[PDB]
Amino acid sequence: SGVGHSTGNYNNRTEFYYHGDEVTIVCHSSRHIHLNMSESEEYKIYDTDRGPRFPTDQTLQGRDTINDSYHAQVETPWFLINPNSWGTWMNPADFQQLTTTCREVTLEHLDQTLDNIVIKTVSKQGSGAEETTQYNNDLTALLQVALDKSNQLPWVADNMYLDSLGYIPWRPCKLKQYSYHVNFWNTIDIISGPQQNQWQQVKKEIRWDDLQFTPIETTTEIDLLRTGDSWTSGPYKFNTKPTQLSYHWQSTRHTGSVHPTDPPNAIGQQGQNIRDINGWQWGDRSDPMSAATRVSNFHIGYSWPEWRIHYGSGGPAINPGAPFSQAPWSTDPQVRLTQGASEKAIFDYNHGDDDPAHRDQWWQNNLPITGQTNWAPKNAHQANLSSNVPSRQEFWTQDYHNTFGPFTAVDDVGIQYPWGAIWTKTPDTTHKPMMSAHAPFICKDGPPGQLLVKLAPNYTENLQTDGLGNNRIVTYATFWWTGKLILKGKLRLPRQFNLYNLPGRPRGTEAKKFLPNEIGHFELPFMPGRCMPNYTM
Amino acid sequence: SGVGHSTGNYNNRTEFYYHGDEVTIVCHSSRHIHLNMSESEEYKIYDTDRGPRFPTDQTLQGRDTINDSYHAQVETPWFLINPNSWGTWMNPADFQQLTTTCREVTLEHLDQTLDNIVIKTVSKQGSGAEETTQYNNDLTALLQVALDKSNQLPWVADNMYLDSLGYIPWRPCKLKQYSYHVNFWNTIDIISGPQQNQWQQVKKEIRWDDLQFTPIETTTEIDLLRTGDSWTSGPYKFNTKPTQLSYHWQSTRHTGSVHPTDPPNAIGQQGQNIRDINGWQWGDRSDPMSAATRVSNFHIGYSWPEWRIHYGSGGPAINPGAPFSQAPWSTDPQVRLTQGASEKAIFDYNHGDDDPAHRDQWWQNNLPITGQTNWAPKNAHQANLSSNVPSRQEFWTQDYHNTFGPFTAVDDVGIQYPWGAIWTKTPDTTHKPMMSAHAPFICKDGPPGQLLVKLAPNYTENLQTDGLGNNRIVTYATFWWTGKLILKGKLRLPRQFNLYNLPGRPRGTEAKKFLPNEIGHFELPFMPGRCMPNYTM
Amino acid sequence: SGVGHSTGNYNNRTEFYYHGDEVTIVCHSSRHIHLNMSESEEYKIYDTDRGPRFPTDQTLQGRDTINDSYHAQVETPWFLINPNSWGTWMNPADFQQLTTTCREVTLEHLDQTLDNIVIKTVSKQGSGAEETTQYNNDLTALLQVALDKSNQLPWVADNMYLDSLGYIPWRPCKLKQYSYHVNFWNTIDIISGPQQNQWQQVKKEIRWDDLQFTPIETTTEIDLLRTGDSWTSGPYKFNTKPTQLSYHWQSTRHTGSVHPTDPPNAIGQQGQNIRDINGWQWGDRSDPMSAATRVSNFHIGYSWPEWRIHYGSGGPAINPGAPFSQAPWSTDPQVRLTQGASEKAIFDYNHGDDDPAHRDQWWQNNLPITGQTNWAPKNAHQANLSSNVPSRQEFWTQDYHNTFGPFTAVDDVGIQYPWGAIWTKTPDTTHKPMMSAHAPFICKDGPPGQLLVKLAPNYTENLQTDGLGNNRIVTYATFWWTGKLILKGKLRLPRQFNLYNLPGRPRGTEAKKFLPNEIGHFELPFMPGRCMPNYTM
Repeated sequence: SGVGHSTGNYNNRTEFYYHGDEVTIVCHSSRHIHLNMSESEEYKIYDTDRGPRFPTDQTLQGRDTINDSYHAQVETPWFLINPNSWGTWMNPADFQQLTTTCREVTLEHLDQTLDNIVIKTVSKQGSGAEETTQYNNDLTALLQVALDKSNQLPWVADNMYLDSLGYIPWRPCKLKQYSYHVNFWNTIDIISGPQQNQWQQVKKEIRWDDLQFTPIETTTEIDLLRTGDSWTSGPYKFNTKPTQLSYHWQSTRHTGSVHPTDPPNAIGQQGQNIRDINGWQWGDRSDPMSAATRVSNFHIGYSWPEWRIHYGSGGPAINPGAPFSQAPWSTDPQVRLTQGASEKAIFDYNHGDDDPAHRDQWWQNNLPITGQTNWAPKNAHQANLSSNVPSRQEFWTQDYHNTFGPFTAVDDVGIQYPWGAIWTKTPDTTHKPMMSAHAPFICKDGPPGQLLVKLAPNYTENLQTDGLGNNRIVTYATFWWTGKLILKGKLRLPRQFNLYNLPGRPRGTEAKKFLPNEIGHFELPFMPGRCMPNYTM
Repeated sequence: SGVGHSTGNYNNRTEFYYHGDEVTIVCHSSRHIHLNMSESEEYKIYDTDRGPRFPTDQTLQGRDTINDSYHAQVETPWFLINPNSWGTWMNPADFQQLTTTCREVTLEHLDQTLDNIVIKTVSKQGSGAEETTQYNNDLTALLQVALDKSNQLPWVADNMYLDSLGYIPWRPCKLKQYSYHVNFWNTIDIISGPQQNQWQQVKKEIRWDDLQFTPIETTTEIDLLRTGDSWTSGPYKFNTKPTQLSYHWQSTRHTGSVHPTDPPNAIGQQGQNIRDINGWQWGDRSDPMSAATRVSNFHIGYSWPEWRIHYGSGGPAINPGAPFSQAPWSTDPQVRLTQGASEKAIFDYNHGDDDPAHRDQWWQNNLPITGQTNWAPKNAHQANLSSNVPSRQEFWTQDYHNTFGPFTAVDDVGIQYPWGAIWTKTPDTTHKPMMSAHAPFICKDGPPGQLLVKLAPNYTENLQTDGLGNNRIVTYATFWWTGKLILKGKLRLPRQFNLYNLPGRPRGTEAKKFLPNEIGHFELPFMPGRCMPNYTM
Repeated sequence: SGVGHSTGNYNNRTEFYYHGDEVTIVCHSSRHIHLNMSESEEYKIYDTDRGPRFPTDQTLQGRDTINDSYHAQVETPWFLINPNSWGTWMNPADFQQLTTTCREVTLEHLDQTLDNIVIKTVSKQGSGAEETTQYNNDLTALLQVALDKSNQLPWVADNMYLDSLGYIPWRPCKLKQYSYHVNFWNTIDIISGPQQNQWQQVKKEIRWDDLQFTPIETTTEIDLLRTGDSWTSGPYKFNTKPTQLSYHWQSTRHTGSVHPTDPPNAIGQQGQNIRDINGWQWGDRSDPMSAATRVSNFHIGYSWPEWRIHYGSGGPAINPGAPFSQAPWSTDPQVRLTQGASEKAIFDYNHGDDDPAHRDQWWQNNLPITGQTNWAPKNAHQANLSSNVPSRQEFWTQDYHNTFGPFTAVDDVGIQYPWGAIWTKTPDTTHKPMMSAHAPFICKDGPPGQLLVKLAPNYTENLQTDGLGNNRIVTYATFWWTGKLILKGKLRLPRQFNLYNLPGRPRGTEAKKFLPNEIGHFELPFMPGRCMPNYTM
């Protein structure tokens, strides 16, 4: 190109192609990215404060230790571009088209580019209120671009902390610095002290002798780009497995053969369960034949120590448990039952909040997903199962056992449209996780490479080793990210006689939200991604 | 054919073909099926009573809520033919041949037909004790036949409720109507009230806005058959995995290298465990070297909250646990220990009971399967494992934890000959069950399609919309189902020097049972299907 | 075939095929039809009573003369099978699939058959309460089948009077006799008498000298069918034009360039219309430049003498006017404004009512269709249009003029799912109608031929010319109609950023309707067929 030729165009429109039972979705996305000169040109390793609302005393007996943010990390001068959110890609009407017409979807491949690089230096004349800023584009300045296609850098592209390209095509995007954890010990003893009601710090430190420090420079090759230059990543092919776009309402009581019933006679009458019937029960039960004790081949859902806080080497964390809905147990609407492994997105103006300077939030309670719902305290167990009822003993109620086992069938959450991550890195361990607690797609052979960008340091006349920022000219860049990810769906067709409830906005919400304001402010709606019902087995 | 030509024959004999280490079993089965005019020509959706022996009060503190039969369902006018039981296929001597000569077996493919359709209308003349019935075959009447080969209907072909073609070749079979569950909430709180000793209904209702209604007519294509007509399903090919025809007696103490022992000298003496030996223990143990604390690679069996009652969206159900034998713990014969995930078949005259008007029962306690036996209260855990014994603390006994994990190896029940189901539908969920609590074969790609039959309604002169059965002529049909399923076994050969105990009748039983009576009444014997012992590892 | 072979099968399932922007919908439908012996074997010509609720006096000044049912007709012994309703074809979930995924649809071709003919004679023995009916199938009896593929018979297949094959696949259908109007004069003078407030009959008579009588026998060839016989119509190809599956919200004030506006500043402020602007107005207006008087190229909608009663040769009728919504004018919900050329379906158990012995009704007020809404009394006209406002004179308000003209653009109603007709006969006149007030498809070259059926008369031993029904044996038939119509849609894709409101049940309704009952009773929902919004110009 040159100084005066643009190196790319803008395509943010998505494509649907229906042939047979297959549906190809080509999602185009384009962003205008504002980049600033790095705060420091150096890599920094440091630990942090314990975080806000962490206990300084034992008044709460240490139940507040779940508010630990403590950690250690390497501060990279680079910046991360991840398009790892749904909604960086599709608009609300495009995701509605996806989930109405597709029963499941996969990731096919990903492309992305960077072009129309503009680097400006900001100069100031005069002083005081007479100070005048001038923005001069530096035509010979460089932008540094690193993509690790070999996945040799630590992966932090999880959309957690919602650091991702924004969801609204016409607004500018602003990157966050690339940073990763180093080895540290944070171990908190909540059993400490007499009566074992006190919490105590055991070890909180950076672990230096075991630590790993990998810079971007010695790891991946870096492209240096002027104004007339562009960058393409090349094709990336996913290998994942499809995600279900439907939700399952069947429990193990909704599942198999139906208990023999005598039909009702008139419009007010109910069916009657037949008393003497033949079939397979579990224990010695031969007379009750309760549909409850009917033997089945599998079991849908499992119990857990809901809100399991694992106090590990790095600190307390949550061990999630299975997703489901508390709607069958809900009763009072005011009380909010979080126990279905619910999640909550806290988001901002670029990520689909209408208000600048304040953040909005969405608690996904997973209401459509029932039949998987297992509240651990509601369960029980008996010593024996037979024609006799056990006594006060022989019967236990509130336990909180993990009942995951070889016979259980569960679901995952699925796509969570605006704020949910798309793919995920697979942990490199002897036993790889069977499924993911958040991201619908697990990458079997390496996640899409991380695109890291940096402005090359632009130095003044004098260069002093003692100097940091006083030594470089104040600089910023704006450029354009474009990307294309392609999806493969499977055509959804009616499986029932009656009308479906088709995808749409969340229940209590209206449509004046989600539409631009007099100032241009609007939100993106939550789209479940498991949308319409389907049979399990 | 025509009115006066028969459209098929009767083949109920089974074939064994031995070539090399492979053995092909071709099971032929033929049934004479009696069908009646549907009670109603319409689809009905209704819920039921809570069931017999369900509590109307809190006297039992709500431990009787396991007797819940409540549910909701769509009443289809159609009728189900499922040959999904073992024993619809093989007679007792044919299944003995299978389990003596085969170490494992698979399902190969299934064929089935319907032919020799006979439809009669029953007319009555006179009134009172002079009333005379006449049975006239209606040559132009139709039989409706629907097979869903695409598995688009809810699957209820689980042989639970023993609704399946009968086990005795020369007796007539009688179908049950096809029915499936709809979406309903049944949630029972057994923690309710002060002291948390009371039970309460939370939500019991049909869930209408989320409900799915699929008729047979809008789903699958229906064949209309006269007398001279027949129906073949076409070939169905299973893809499953083999089932083990042997039982495993080895626990993790029966498994690996043997503790070093000094042999006995004379006929009364025992071996002595050598005191100072070298090897891998678990904790700091270096001196005891108890075979108990020898490290092993795996563990055989797992604990569970035996008789786990999961109170889910549809109601309470049992979360099974692993099958095993209580025989090592049995002691007193009178007490019946159900905790090995035992099952009980309640069956009737056509399904292998000798007495009409009464039902017999068989409690399968799984006695041969040991080494998998884990009674959860009998276990323990310690804080540390070392050359020292822990104190009163540091040692816990009755826990009921699920100990299934990454190192565990377990079995399933296997074939349960007369009353057990053969195959099963795989639940459509993110995590598919690792194995099945009952049916020995899991269908990876769709279960054999369900054959639904119906008599077309035969109407009188006048047709009134207000009329139901007063509008159609009283009609019934008899026809002949034939089917062929083929099995692939692997030849069993002696692995030991000493004599085996070969398959036969259950222990306490005699042979005057299982043989016809002066009236022709007899039972079919339970055949374990895991019959002879084998080594695990 | 023969007596004992069935001549066809049952396929009621619908198919969707998506390739590119084209979508083929193959609708299969199958009905079980109950036919009775004709009331008379002869053609009858007669006139009727004036009808219920017609005035016998002048108390209402003759405004009740709109309740005239009077007419004359030829009574044919034959019976009509018309599948001319939407909903004879698709179920609610299949029509939802159509209107979500298609922006417009055409009719492609139609096939239909008749098979599995069963003819029974009913005999009675004894007398009194001892009387015994016997139903004997007469194997040599005939069914008469006439299809006029040349459209030489009068066409009465308009689904008006909802005489059409039923909407529920599993219920029996019952035909109505074929009948058509003859030439009669009915002329009512509502101007009669002094003060012109009285109504009077002018001429009410059958017009015999001009009358036309066409039997089925001398017109079309008739097929005679035994039990082992079937009938296929052959292919019929439609030539029609597509119907729009979207509704238009734009009026002529929603349409073109927008009035110049000064945008709002903060969240509560509104835009301000700019005062001095340049553009094309209508009259001498140069200063006001009201968006109202902006010249436009076309005009959307037209006024009418709403509820125009044309007193013609055959009697009073309604001259419809354009369809639109009264929702912008609605205000009070209790008052029901009918003036948008609304329609009302009155239907019964087979046609989608849940209650037998009572009828339900649906008033289609066409609420989504706005921008076409022209209430004639709300309009006005002025003498001159200029910078001056006219006086009390020069301005007229309540007029009721027909404002249809050369510049107007209007819509039609579109598909009305359960009860609406599909196609229509084109009147043979010098000026053919531009569009249709009800049926979405006008047949340019002949409507699908009318299928007329009749049982051949089955006579007793003696045949007397004086005898009518006393001469023929009491007979009825049941048989099976199958048909296939194929549609061509155009793929609907998102035209907007925000979420659509997707097709579903009518607003105030719940889903416990539309789903089967404990007795099996349910309704079919109204599906608009103009479902989602779209831009006009």
